[PDB]
Amino acid sequence: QTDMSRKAFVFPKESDTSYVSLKAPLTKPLKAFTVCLHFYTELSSTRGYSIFSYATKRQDNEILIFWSKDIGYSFTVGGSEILFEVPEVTVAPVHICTSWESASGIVEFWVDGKPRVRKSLKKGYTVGAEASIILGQEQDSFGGNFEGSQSLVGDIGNVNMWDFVLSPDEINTIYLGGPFSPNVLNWRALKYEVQGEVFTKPQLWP
Amino acid sequence: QTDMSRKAFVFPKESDTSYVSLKAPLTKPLKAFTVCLHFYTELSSTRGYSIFSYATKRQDNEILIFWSKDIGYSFTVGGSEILFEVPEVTVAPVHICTSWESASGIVEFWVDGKPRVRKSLKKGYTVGAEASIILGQEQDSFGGNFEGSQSLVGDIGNVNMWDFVLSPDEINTIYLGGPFSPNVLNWRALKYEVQGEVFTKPQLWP
Amino acid sequence: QTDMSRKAFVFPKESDTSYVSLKAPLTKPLKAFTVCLHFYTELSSTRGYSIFSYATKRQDNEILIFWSKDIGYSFTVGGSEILFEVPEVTVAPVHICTSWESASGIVEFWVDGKPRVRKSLKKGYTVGAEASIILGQEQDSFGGNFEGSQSLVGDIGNVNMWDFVLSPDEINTIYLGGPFSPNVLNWRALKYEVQGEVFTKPQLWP
Amino acid sequence: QTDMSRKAFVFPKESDTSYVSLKAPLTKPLKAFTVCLHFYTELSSTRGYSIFSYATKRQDNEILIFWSKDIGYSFTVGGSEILFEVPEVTVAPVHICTSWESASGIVEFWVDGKPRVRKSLKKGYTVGAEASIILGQEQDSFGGNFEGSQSLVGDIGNVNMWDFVLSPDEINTIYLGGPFSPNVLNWRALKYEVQGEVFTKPQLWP
Amino acid sequence: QTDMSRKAFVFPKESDTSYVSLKAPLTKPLKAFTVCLHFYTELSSTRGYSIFSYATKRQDNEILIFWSKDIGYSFTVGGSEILFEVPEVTVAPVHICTSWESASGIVEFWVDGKPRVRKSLKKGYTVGAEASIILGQEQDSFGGNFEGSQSLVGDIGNVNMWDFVLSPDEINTIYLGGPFSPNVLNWRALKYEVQGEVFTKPQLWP
Repeated sequence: QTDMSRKAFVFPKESDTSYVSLKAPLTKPLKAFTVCLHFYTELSSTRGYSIFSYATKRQDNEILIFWSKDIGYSFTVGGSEILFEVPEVTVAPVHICTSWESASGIVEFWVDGKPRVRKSLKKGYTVGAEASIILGQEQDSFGGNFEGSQSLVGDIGNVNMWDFVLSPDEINTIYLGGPFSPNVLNWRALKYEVQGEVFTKPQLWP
Repeated sequence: QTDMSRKAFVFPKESDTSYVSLKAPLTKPLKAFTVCLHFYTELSSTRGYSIFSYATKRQDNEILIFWSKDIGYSFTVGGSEILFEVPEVTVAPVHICTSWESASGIVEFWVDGKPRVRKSLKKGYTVGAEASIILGQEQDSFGGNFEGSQSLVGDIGNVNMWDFVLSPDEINTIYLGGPFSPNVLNWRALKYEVQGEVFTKPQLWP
Repeated sequence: QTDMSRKAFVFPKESDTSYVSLKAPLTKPLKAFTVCLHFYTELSSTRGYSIFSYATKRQDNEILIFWSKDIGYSFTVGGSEILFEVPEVTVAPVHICTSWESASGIVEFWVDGKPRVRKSLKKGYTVGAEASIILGQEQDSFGGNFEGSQSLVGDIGNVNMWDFVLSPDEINTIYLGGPFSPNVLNWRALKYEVQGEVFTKPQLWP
Repeated sequence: QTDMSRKAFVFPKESDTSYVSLKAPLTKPLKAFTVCLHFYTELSSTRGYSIFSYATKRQDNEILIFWSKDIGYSFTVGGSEILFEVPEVTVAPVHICTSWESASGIVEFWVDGKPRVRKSLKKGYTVGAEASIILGQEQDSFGGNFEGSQSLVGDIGNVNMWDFVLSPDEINTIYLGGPFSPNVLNWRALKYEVQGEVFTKPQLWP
Repeated sequence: QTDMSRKAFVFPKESDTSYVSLKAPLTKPLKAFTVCLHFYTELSSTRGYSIFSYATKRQDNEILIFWSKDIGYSFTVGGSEILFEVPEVTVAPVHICTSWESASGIVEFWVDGKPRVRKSLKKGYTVGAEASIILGQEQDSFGGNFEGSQSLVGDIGNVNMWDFVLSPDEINTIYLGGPFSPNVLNWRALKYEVQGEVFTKPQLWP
């Protein structure tokens, strides 16, 4: 466990081998969860890329935050996809917090602290705990099979995961860089493995 | 009577059966009244929907706040409609307070605290007290007969009704979330009934 | 004399009979004067209308503040007209103070506190005191002969008249709602007569 | 010498005879100098006009600040002209301070306190002291020969001249209306002669 | 060594001979370095020009910050070029800090304090110390061979160089005009040689 406060991973070269593998001390299936992270890249106006790949033995797209060109952020759970349209994109670091609950099928998507409309997805599903979490690549098969046109070039950090739905105030605090205690994946006590061209540098975002 | 402070109803699925029925302890015909409520949805640029349906035995459109695509907010009382044009629409929660008086036929429409021009409507009319108040659907017949293309997808709350015209200062306080005492329908001591896919969640708006 | 502080006249229906007649305790011809008033209407983008009609036995257009569509505010004294172009119009209440002096022919036009370029008009003229001041209509004949397409729909108040040119600081105070003492027509001690569909309500502007 | 603090000259009518003649207590040729003044007019989008005409027996355009339509401010010394492009023009009073030095040929042009790029002009020249300074007209011959299409309609004041290059801080103070001591032409102790339709009024700019 | 605080070099005439030659007390090859400087010119929308030319016996483009029209800032090291696109350009002084590291090949480009995405360039290279640093010209051969269409017209100063990568906080301080200690090239104790039409003046930027 190492403190990545004020640090981020760098993926400077578009490639199909540079990636960082994350290990979650997970033991129970998730009925709900939220994920927050900073990322910064200029590919938005160019081609699609993968923000966060959570994969399991049954599905290569167990959880996938994906940008599709001219469309926006594409959130998918259990192999279904909603879209959250972004008409115009700005060139700057962006913070995003997304949360899903099994009971209602509600999905909350927060971009830059402003909440998007709630929607429905895969009501009654169960997300398995046997996970491979990968960053900088979209994983179409368990622990491998990446795509260069889906690999992400840029800077990312502060990745934190919970297993229950936070309240709006809480999201505001996360945005506010306040104290908080993630209980599934800790940026503050994180465990990781690096592969290929990846590097550790101070974060650009404040 | 339950306190819905900081809470709203959620209609996530476009459907013709999810709706919430509200009971007003009303005993006198309204010579005037104001209604305030928060709502948030992205259908504005897509298709028409119903904000607030007040219906009685004589008219399915006794009071109707309705968005008509490319037009704006459409207010109707006793079966007549004015229009309040909105040239461009923004994607964010919006607050609206509307008031009508029997004596003059004046209608005041407040959107985001900025008052629209006063207009005329149905001077000398009487609104009956035998009411069915429905939310999330447009009711074309007493207690039923909804339309999927008119059902509203999104988040709403803080619905409050008076029976006399408030002053502009008062509207400002309402916007300001100050203390106030509604005497027909209380969000603070509200009575309700829920049907179909509807849920209670914390509000997104501040 | 009644105090109209925080009050305005309402003309909700486009008509040729609703109007309010104002009586000035005037006894000397005006060599100069300023007029200030608030008005609010959405007809700006639709058709022309009359802001303030000052008429006498010799001229139906002794003083006329008139909006001409696609052109802007049209100020006329003694039967001649300048134009003050407004390229684009916003939908909100607008304050306007205009002043004319017989000695120089200078006309000062203030809109929302920002001064327009000074211009020339009818140098050496005399405005008569035998006046009929009318609001909400353009008067083409002494005390009558209105035009529906020139009648004004909306809300107006704070109408005040002096008989000498105020300084820019003074205009700023007027805009600032400071204390002031009009000596020809007092909103604070005003005298009036109402005809047709006209009503008294609290002002919308702050 | 009269104090024109808070006062400006008015040229309301486009004409070829209204002008104001200024007398400088000048006795030495200028190796450098700066000139500052306020002016306000709406002709910018219509036709060209003259801001400041400094003329001598040898050249009708010894110094000329001239607006050329669709181009911008045109500064000329000793019969040569640079251009300072203005893409779009706003309708408001504008302050301008310009300075030239004989040693380097550098010209500094300040508009609304923001400095334009330095440029070169007429290096090694000498400006003569036998001057006729004219305002509101472009003078193509010593003390006469004006052009209606070059005469300026509007309001101007605060005209001050030095004979050495001020520093940027100094310009900032001038903009800031701070205390300062001009040594060639004083608005504070100015000497003038008026001809035709010209008048003295309080300034509109703050 | 002379203090150029609050001073800049001026290149007013487009020419192929006016230039300023800078001598670095350098004795070791650079494994990394950052360079910061202010510059101001209006050629951005007209033609390409050279910001900073660092040249050695082996390469005329050892380091080159170059603006290419319709493209933006073009950074090149060891004869390779990345591009940092600028969609639209504003007319004002601009501050730029750029840094490169031999270990990773990372390049950081800061414009107006806002960081551009990190990229890759020439990993494992070595920059030689036998340098000719030239300003206002692009040098295609050791100590000569300039191009008029590449010469830069305008005002520049505050040029400072380090030999290791500063942190983001540090860049912020540089932008903030805070105290700092450059160890390769000091604006505060700078050594220089001037040739042709170049002059020393107070800086325009704050």
